[PDB]
Amino acid sequence: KVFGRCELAAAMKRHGLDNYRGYSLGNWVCAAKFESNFNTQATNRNTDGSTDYGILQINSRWWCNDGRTPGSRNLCNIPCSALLSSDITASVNCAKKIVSDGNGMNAWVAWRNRCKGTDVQAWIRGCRL
Ligand SMILES: [Cl-]
Ligand SMILES: [Co+2]
Repeated sequence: KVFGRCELAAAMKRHGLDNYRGYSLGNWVCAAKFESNFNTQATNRNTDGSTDYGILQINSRWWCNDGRTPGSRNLCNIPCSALLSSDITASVNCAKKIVSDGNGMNAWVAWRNRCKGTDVQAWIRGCRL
């Protein structure tokens, strides 16, 4: 599923991401935009052999099991394919573990490089939340 911006913002709010660990909703929408272009089916292979999955490009080295990443820790205890669902629940639940791990949203390189320090409120402007 390719979400609309406001549609995604609303789904994220319902799943409790607004101000989760102090990160306002716009941060999460901005991260999803640049990681996946709001497409739940996005996959991208990394240089280390791991793969990133779904709307928030969650990695198979640490977070989910794709059966082809040796030494994967699967800390979200899920198959990576679960993260490609039109239902974002699994992605959101795993993202909450990731942002809690100590580096906050810096765990998402796209967020650090393209969202951090910008007017992220723009990402939810106009939306009926
Ligand atoms: Cl933080
Ligand atoms: Co990535």
